[PDB]
Amino acid sequence: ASMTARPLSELVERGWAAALEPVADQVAHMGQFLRAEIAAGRRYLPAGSNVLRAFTFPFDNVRVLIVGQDPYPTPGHAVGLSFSVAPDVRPWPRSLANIFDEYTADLGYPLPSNGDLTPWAQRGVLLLNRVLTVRPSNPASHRGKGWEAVTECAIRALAARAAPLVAILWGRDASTLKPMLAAGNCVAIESPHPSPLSASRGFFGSRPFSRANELLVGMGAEPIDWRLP
Ligand SMILES: O=C1CC(=O)NC(=O)N1
Ligand SMILES: [Cl-]
Ligand SMILES: [Cl-]
Repeated sequence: ASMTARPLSELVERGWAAALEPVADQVAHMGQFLRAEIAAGRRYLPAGSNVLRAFTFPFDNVRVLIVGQDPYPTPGHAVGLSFSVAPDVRPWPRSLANIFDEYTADLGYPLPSNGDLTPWAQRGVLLLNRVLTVRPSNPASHRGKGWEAVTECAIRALAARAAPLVAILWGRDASTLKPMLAAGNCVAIESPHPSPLSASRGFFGSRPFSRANELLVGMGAEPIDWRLP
């Protein structure tokens, strides 16, 4: 359903609907923002029904969150899960090829068959962006338009759960969530973003997957099975 018209209880998974209650009005306001963009003749990505897709996997099952900046800017790439693409997309976006190069260097696994990250989402990884929409061809075009309050609320709610959490924060916009992760059940890994523009400043060699698993094991949580087909 549409974010302007329908309540969180309809839009997102039950635990997420309770977690996001402080931003219920703000999510409806974003639906009105997106409506105004279409009225004005501007486009947005991902598709309306995918914008909140990260919050359709169970809140109670999240062990790791990965946070990027904003969705892929090329039509046909963004699917509402950060960095993921549909299984028939080729070539992979360059950021995703960089992620997979680090995945193979860190974990020793072969390169994945395709760019679909839904196994991670189905295994306790929240695939979040700091901002949940973008105008085509214009990275960061929806920065400061109201999504930040929504993703801040999501992180605060996860951090408050009586459960371990590991956050992987890629880039500067994602790292504005670090203050909200201060509680002792939460630990944050931060690096430069995997974009070609920033990856060589510290994404490559950062070993985020193995490190997140070492942190989860030190907190007595089950490691993520990162292996993609
Ligand atoms: O281009 C992209 C895709 C994504 O989902 N997240 C990012 O930060 N960058
Ligand atoms: Cl447009
Ligand atoms: Cl950045």
